[PDB]
Amino acid sequence: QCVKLNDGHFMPVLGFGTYAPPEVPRSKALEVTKLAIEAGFRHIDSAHLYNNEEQVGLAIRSKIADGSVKREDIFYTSKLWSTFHRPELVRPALENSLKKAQLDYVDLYLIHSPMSLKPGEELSPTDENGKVIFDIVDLCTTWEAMEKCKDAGLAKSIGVSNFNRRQLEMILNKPGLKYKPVCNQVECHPYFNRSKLLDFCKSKDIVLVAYSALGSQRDKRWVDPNSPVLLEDPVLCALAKKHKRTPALIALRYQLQRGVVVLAKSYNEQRIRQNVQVFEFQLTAEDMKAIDGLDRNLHYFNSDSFASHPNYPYS
Ligand SMILES: NC(=O)c1ccc[n+]([C@@H]2O[C@H](COP(=O)([O-])OP(=O)(O)OC[C@H]3O[C@@H](n4cnc5c(N)ncnc54)[C@H](OP(=O)(O)O)[C@@H]3O)[C@@H](O)[C@H]2O)c1
Ligand SMILES: CCCCCn1c(SCc2ccccn2)nc2cc(C(=O)N3CCCC3)ccc2c1=O
Repeated sequence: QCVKLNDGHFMPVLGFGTYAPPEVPRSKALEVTKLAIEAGFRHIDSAHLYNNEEQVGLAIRSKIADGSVKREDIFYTSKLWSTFHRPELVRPALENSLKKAQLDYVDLYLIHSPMSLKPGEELSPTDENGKVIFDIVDLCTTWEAMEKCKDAGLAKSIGVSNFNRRQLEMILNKPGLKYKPVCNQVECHPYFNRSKLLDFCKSKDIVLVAYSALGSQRDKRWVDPNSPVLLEDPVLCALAKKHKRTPALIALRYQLQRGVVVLAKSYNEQRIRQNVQVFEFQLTAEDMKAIDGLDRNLHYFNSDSFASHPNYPYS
């Protein structure tokens, strides 16, 4: 069901990933989020980046209006994009997300990345040669702005995404810190299992929330097509046959058993309904040891565009 966060709120441990690339019509997010809620998802992950908060928020409002759920049964996350890290831009960015979703509050607002970008409206601002333009912002000042958003009731909880241990430590040692991040949402799957980061997070009562837990959507802009496809891994597929489940269910169950909250994106009705079967079976200790053996420090988001940024979290 849910895990209790460090501020006393509750996060469902399976969440629905809503990002789809620009080639997927915008209206599909409305349909699939309704299907996710119908299947049993109660945690729904969006972002200003995803150009879908209006569609996702409509799906949530539709399922409330038809009696299927109450607003307090849904855990909705959005995120502060990287051109809005300057503290004066944080509350307006959250207000804009609330307006788009037509919601009074989000359950969770995250700093989407530590990789600050030039302030503006351009999502990935670029110069002449096409180099994205970076910004230098003290993230503890952005964090103070997030904390005021929690005080105002615009976000029930606040946290971060894509932070490494050092960047989290910077927040946690902030003079006059009011709220710790509840979570750190990061790439995490059996080829990049983040065990050192997970240990650090558990020692700080911070939840690690795994994205790209099924191996990412393998978007051309940032993904090497040579990278092994997580769900074609022979150990995952052998465990799927052993349990008569599927490689995606093995990869999601692995996270739950390590105390990681797990996201899963699918825009396919059958796979959405499949993925909630993660609560119907268990992996044994030998199974978990087999999956730990797969770790290969492979982050699918792997581009020069990210790696050249001064606050790139991987090293
Ligand atoms: N904070 C960040 O920087 C960040 C970054 C990346 C992702 N995220 C969040 O995490 C979500 C999930 O990560 P992701 O988008 O990278 O995708 P993912 O959850 O790793 O899924 C990868 C692919 O798996 C497929 N799939 C889903 N269920 C399956 C099943 N049962 N069997 C087989 N294939 C299956 C999906 O294709 P179909 O749609 O065709 O089923 C999907 O495109 C995102 O949507 C977003 O909400 C956040
Ligand atoms: C359809 C819109 C395109 C989405 C582009 N995008 C962008 S563009 C901004 C940009 C470009 C270059 C440098 C910094 N920032 N940055 C992201 C950043 C992270 C993140 O923090 N990571 C990735 C590896 C290490 C940590 C995750 C996902 C994305 C993403 O998907």
